[PDB]
Amino acid sequence: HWGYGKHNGPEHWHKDFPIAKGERQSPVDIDTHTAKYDPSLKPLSVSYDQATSLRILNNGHAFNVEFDDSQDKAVLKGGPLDGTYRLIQFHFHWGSLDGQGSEHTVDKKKYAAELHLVHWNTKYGDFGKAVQQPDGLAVLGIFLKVGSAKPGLQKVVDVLDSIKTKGKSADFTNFDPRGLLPESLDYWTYPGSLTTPPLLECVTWIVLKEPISVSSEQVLKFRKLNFNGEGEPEELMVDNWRPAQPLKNRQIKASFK
Ligand SMILES: COC(=O)/C=C/C(=O)N[C@@H](Cc1ccc(O)c(Cl)c1)C(=O)O
Ligand SMILES: [Zn+2]
Repeated sequence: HWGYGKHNGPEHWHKDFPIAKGERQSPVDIDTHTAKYDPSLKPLSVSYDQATSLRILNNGHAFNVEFDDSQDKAVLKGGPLDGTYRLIQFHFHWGSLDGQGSEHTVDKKKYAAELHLVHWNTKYGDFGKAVQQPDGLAVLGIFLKVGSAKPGLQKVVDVLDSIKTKGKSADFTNFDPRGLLPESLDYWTYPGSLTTPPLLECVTWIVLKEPISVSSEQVLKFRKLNFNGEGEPEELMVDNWRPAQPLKNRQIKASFK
């Protein structure tokens, strides 16, 4: 199936998923000097105090930390959003080297990694229904640069040994995603898509201006994971990012000057 190798990577996705070449695909390059400051953009509301993490899973493309989304416990509101969006899962994209790994780019700059906190619009009842709507998902994207260690990330790093191969999962309760946020909630926003197949065009992207710093030792542990399942030949899980797609008929708004 689809992946990030020479023969099944993003260049090939359009064959099974023709929407790959569609009107609002993600990620994109964020040209900071073309983004329009929009003073009518309300502040982002991130309410994660009652967040309930359940499990961590290696799905063969990345690892997902999954949350109980059966109630309004961890939600995104405000900013460009109408209504309430519940946190369902977060995961990362990263590189084989510190100089690549992010999906979005800022003035063509690639970051070492990118975090995606995925939320769905409660008005649609469940994640599966939400992805069929143009405003079904809100994804908060955070860049990672390599520098000082992120303490709130270490609990994630430590459990990776236990989910090394595709299909492995582990218990992962009492994790607080607030430890993954930068100081500022200043952001860019644009209409886009899932960055993995089926690449559905259902996402309001909210990309934070300020990256978080993680240590080289922390990202190094991401790179020890495997794309392959247990017993299969070993392919390191690295460079699991889709490159920037054409902006086309879209505008990027900024919450700040
Ligand atoms: C930007 O974030 C994303 O691209 C998030 C992608 C994502 O959450 N994908 C799912 C799989 C999935 C399951 C049911 C469905 O109807 C579809 Cl369309 C996908 C996953 O990784 O578990
Ligand atoms: Zn992602």
